[PDB]
Amino acid sequence: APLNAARPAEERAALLAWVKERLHEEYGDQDPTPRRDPMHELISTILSQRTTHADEEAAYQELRTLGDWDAITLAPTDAVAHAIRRSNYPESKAPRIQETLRRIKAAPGGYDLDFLRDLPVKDALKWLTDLPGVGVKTASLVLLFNYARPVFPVDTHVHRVSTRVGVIPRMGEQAAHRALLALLPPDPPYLYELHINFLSHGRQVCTWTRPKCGKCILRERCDAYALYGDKVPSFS
Ligand code: SF4
Ligand SMILES: [Mg+2]
Ligand SMILES: [Mg+2]
Repeated sequence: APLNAARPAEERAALLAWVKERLHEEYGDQDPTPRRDPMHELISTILSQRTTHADEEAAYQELRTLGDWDAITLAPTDAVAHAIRRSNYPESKAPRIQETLRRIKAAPGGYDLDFLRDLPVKDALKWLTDLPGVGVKTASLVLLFNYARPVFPVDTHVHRVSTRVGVIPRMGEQAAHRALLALLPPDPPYLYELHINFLSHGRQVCTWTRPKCGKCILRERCDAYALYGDKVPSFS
């Protein structure tokens, strides 16, 4: 009885489809994601590095007391750094923020990302990942949620559950974006549902340490449980 992670890609694709339907039954349309507008998501992402969620939100709102995006680009960089002093390493984040705001404005439209809607997906991804402090996960999240493009964001919860089950073998988070999207239909609502139900599952059941496999609807087809039973180790 071979592990899932060794099976042909067409079999691991069918497995991920079975996972998708079981997780939909458990969580329906619960949505734990912040669901921000694009500009807010990008800047929050930059602020979030090595920073708690509470610290991130406070730093963002404090940033916005400096004014609209125009004033923030024009503000002295020391003034920005002081505004975001609740987040970690404010001095290094202050200019990544201004850089990104400057590049956004220069693009067609104002402080808007609506031009991305009409670009080829690969090009749209690249434009976003080129932005300072923006990774492939946030780039994918913005494109899927805000502009309904067929890309699939892989956060720590999606990575952990899909690797434990054995949909993919062990690999880095960025490579897992390529690998998991290759197993999925180009269907944005389908991708969104799968993303958020993974989030709910990783938070409530398939946790970082001591997962609750006895309460898990995926148990009978999970590689990690087959290997370790009740003693699945912590994910890394
Ligand atoms: S059986 Fe355990 S390790 Fe496997 S997906 Fe469920 S909670 Fe995670
Ligand atoms: Mg613009
Ligand atoms: Mg980048």
